[PDB]
Parts: sequence; C-alpha cells; structure tokens
Amino acid sequence: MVNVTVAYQTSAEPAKVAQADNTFAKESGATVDWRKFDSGASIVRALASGDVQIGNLGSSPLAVAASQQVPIEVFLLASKLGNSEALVVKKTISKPEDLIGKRIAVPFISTTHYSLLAALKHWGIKPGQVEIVNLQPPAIIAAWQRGDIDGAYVWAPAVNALEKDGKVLTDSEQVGQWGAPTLDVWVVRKDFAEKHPEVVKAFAKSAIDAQQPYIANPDVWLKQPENISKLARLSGVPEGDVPGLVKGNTYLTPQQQTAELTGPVNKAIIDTAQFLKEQGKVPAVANDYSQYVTSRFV
Repeated sequence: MVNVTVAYQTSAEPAKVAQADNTFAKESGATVDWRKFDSGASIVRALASGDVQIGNLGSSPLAVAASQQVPIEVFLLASKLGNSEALVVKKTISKPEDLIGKRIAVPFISTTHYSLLAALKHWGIKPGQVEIVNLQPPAIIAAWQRGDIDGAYVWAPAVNALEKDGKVLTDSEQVGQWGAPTLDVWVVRKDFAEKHPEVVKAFAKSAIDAQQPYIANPDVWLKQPENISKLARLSGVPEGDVPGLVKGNTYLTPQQQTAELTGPVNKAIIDTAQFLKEQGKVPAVANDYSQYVTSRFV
C-alpha cells in the first residue's frame, strides 16, 4: 500500500480536471491526500520535513528550496504564468509612480513577490519606496476588504476577488516580457521517487493528459461545462471567471515538457536564484541546479 500527500495550490488550469476526477489515485493505485496550501513557502517547508511528497511550486519558491538543498526535483511544468497572476491596486493608483508610499501585499518568496520586485525594477522604483508586506492570500482578501492595503500581487482566487473593485496595474505576462518570467512546477522528494517511481509517472501522466485537450483547442475545451465546473470548484472562483484565468497561462505538450526539462528549467532556476540574491532574498546561488530537474518521469 502507498500513501502519498500532494500539496496543491489554487490556480485555475486544466490539470484540475484530473484532480477533481481523482485520476492520479485511480491510475497509480495510491491513496492520495490532497492538501491545499496558501502559497509555495509553506509547501517548501512541508516537502523538507517530509510531510508532503509531491508539491506544486512557483519558480521563486523552487529557487529558494534548491538554494537550501531540499532533496526535490522538478518532474514536470504545470504552467508558464501570464496574466493569471497580477498586481491589483486601488483605482486611485493609475501609474507606477503612484505605488510610492503605498502598502502592497504579497505572499513572501512567491512568484508574485518575485514579479513585484521585477516590475519595480523595470519601472525604476526602488523596493524600499513601497511598503511591501507579507500576507497569505486569504489575509490579503480580508485586508483588501478593510482598506488596510492599497493593492496586492496575487493569483486566484485573490486576484479575481480584488479585481472586482480594483485595477490591474501589471501582470506576469508583461513582467515575463520585461525579462522576469515565472512558472509553476510539480516537484517530488527523492526518497518517494526512489520507492515509488511508477506512482510519480502516474502523477505526471494524469496532469499532462488533462492539459492536452485544452492545448489542442482552448475554445472547445472551455465550452465543456464539466471542465468549467471542476476548475471553479477547486480554485474557488465563479464559473464566469474560469475562462479568463485559464487563458492567463500557457501549458506544454509532452514534447515541450521533455524539451523544457532538459536544459531550460535549469537556466530558469539559475536566473531566478540570481535575481533573488540581488534583491537580498537568498544568501547564495549555485551556477547549476541540474540536481533539481529531471525528465525521467515524462
């Protein structure tokens, strides 16, 4: 008997159909505990403790984990982040210089923390000119409702909740264009991968398979009611918001997975770690993170 705990996050993307349908459990024959986490930093801690074996991480938390030598490897990409992650602000903030003096929340070391710092750099604004506060997404929504923050860089469901009364100042498709792309990845602990390689392969298959019908024709996929309902439920967003959110990333074919996992991801980690080091968020970065990536499960 195999028991596996999977740490998931709230991005509305096509692999959530497989989560909703329990495909991973059914194909692997494992008993699967799905645990929702607020952001990637707490997932890194759970992977390090061994309380989670498979987790969804942003590229920024991954780079922090790898710089700490956590025994995990990226074994597939979940998505390339675009405008599904965005900086939403009070509508009185209309231009980047209007951020100066404002209180802006991010979950610390998240992709949205990373992207906010990249955006400020692009705009010529020093991070210390903004009151950047660490809040988890639920606390961000609550502080927004109270007017205790002026804006936040967030993913669903916080992004679309704030967007109802706020304005999008930038997003991760733009930030990516500016030279600071972010990704979401799936990672696995070495000891789990060693003991249950077939189960890891089953996880990868379930996710990749679920994404292919979307990639083949996004519009047709989004008009299947069941696809929308499953994402709405797991992400915690209105059905009406799901298509916008799903189109706010790009996903990979199996050929693209193998290609990305054989070089590009390693470079992405190096670049991410380096930017974090410059911004004072990690003490040291390696010139190679090949230990933290594999194509062997796809």
